[PDB]
Amino acid sequence: SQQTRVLQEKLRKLKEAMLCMVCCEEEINSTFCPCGHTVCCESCAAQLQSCPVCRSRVEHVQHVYLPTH
Amino acid sequence: SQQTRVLQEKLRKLKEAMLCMVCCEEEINSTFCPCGHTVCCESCAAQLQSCPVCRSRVEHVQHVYLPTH
Ligand SMILES: Cn1ccc(C(=O)NC[C@@H]2CCCO2)n1
Ligand SMILES: Cn1ccc(C(=O)NC[C@@H]2CCCO2)n1
Ligand SMILES: Cn1ccc(C(=O)NC[C@@H]2CCCO2)n1
Ligand SMILES: [Zn+2]
Ligand SMILES: [Zn+2]
Ligand SMILES: [Zn+2]
Ligand SMILES: [Zn+2]
Repeated sequence: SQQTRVLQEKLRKLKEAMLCMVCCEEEINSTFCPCGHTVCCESCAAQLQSCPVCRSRVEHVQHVYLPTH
Repeated sequence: SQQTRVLQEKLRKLKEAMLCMVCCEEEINSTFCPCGHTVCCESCAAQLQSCPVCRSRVEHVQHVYLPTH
């Protein structure tokens, strides 16, 4: 029904929000520290000097294990 | 249809996986460092000396800003 299409769209949008903002292909699993923005996969987070969201200096990257993974 | 019910169940399970594993009421927004398990809201994470998934000592809690929030 039309309700099935509405739920499919909500599911798709939630799943897309869990994907890396740089490559759009891999799951987010890395946090820029200390700012806390958690928006990249490990490969994309590895060479960034500053956060792509807030421009804060990246002191290090923390790997995250999420129950949605 | 029956697919509306199946999609409603998938959406609910994905949303539940984003909720704190301890209080079951607030969104996950905190990482236990250094292990990386990201399973709690800030209130439950502040009260735990050991990670509830792997039992490693919590050296500190990193707040995470996620696009799914
Ligand atoms: C971050 N974001 C939003 C939407 C998408 C997306 O549709 N990406 C396409 C690829 C194809 C294989 C994995 O997703 N990514
Ligand atoms: C008979 N039954 C048991 C569970 C459901 C169900 O989840 N229905 C889908 C709902 C209706 C509102 C849109 O999603 N139906
Ligand atoms: C972690 N988790 C799994 C399922 C649930 C759950 O159903 N929680 C109930 C509360 C009521 C207000 C917010 O969710 N939580
Ligand atoms: Zn990436
Ligand atoms: Zn940032
Ligand atoms: Zn909690
Ligand atoms: Zn742990």
